[PDB]
Amino acid sequence: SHMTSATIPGLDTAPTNHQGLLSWVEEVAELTQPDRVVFTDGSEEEFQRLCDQLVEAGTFIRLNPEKHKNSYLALSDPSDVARVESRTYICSAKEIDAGPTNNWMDPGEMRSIMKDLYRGCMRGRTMYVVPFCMGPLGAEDPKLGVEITDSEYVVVSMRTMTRMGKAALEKMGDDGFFVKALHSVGAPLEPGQKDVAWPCSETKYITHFPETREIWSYGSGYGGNALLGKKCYSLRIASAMAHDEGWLAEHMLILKLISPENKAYYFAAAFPSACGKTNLAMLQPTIPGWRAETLGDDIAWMRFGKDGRLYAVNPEFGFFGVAPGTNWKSNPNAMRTIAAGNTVFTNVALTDDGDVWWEGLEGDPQHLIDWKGNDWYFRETETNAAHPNSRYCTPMSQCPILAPEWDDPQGVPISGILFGGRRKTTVPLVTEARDWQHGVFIGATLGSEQTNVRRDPMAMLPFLGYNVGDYFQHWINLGKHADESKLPKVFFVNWFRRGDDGRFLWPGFGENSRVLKWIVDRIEHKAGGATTPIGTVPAVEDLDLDGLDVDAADVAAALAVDADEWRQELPLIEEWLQFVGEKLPTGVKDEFDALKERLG
Ligand SMILES: O=C([O-])C(=O)[O-]
Ligand SMILES: [Mn+2]
Repeated sequence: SHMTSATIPGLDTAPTNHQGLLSWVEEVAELTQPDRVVFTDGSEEEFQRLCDQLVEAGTFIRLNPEKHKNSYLALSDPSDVARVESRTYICSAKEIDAGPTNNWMDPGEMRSIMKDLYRGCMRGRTMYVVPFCMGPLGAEDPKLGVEITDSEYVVVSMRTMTRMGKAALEKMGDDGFFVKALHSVGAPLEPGQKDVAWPCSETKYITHFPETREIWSYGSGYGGNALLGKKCYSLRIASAMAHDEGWLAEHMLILKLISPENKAYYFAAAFPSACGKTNLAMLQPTIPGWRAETLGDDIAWMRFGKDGRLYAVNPEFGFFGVAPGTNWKSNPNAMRTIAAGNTVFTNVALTDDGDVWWEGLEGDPQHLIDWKGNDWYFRETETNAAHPNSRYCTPMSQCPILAPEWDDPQGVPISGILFGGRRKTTVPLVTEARDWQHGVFIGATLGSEQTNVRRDPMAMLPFLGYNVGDYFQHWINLGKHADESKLPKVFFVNWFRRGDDGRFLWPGFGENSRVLKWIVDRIEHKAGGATTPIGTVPAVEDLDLDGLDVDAADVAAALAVDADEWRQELPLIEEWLQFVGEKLPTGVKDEFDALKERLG
């Protein structure tokens, strides 16, 4: 019954222009034994054809097209609802090159395990070969990839999340380099066996081979485990490429801010989860003459331009956002982006009229079908209607505040890099670094609340493709070798400081634009602030609070730098620097010592 690649349907009509790609596909098909092989072109006719099959399989239902055109709901296996960090591996030749923030396994050992798993794993399934490009196609060094997958759901979501299909394939030419990404849901089928809507396995691996730029995923059909352009490529593999090639692959939103003089400023901002990252990416300023547009709300690739400034591009093509908490009152621009349709929703609730709902959304629906397919009742049912990690997957081009520069292969010049977290105490609303190296330290020691303070350096803690210490050195290196005058200024922001009684000292949301105005003014040297031990921090009088009904004392408290509180912060930072291990750069330790000295 086992078939040689050549006789597997689809391989006789495969594109032969790129032999390297073709040989790889043949090798994989020989191993996984799919029923047939399909090379995807990303066209509209293909998209609708795959969606018809997804509806037929029960993987998708078609949502009411009067409310969301060309849109679908998928409900997953309850065992397969999120990225699985404990099953995610960086398989560098040496363990030190994965480092303490990463899960390592010897690559020989990993390949033996996974090749065994892949054997026969696609029986009874179509094997898709999915070409894609990360970033605009017109780039100087376009970062290409091919994902092989046995998941039709994956193909469709990749079409939205990346520039998928024909254009990318042509960009590969006859022998062009591309990232080899391999994926299987790990659920082979017997002839005539009825499938389930969401196949998956109990056994999962999401594995990265940094030297060869390869990604192997098995067992999950969900999000970042399976859509391999998203975290696996754009952050983990890309950070390794960036390390070797002199640029930066970062977990940052890209925001365009326009002042009343009609000048544009671009910011790249890194936050961990639960810090309102998406609300900031789609900010609506609350002060006259200030406007904001987005270029991305997740990943940013930054590369020095010929003028010596840092330029950012969004390598992605779609949004893959957490649905619960998204609503009209707090993020109408996200709602409007979704309202335009062409969206795949996963694990949200279904309204009686074929619309969608999730916790946080307006409407107080009286009855819903929940993410498990069960009846749900308002102010009664004690379980969430939508899964807390449920998602919308929607084209970026539908965003009403999308910046026109979003598809420019040259990217946009970054004036400021922001780092942020949630801190009840200690860390002020906004701080500016003293210089680049201090900036690196501020990013490297980014703390955010946990059940107590978690360190999430540059918000890359679960996404680094190599040793965290070498990563810090890489940041130091790029700044050291640059024109200092053209480097982005670095800021840390804490929207979430609290009074002793638990009040929020800063109202946040749209009012965050007032802090961004200060940042712009600092960049233009039009604003002051206090020199504190931790950097430049504005006083209340440095901020535009006009029109804002807020207690000035609360804002003052939000901005306070208390030496005693910061002395308490020191040993937390120290233990983190120790955890970073033998590769911790002296330049980062230097900044710790300078801080400790300034505090006295
Ligand atoms: O889902 C995501 O984008 C994450 O966890 O950062
Ligand atoms: Mn993210």
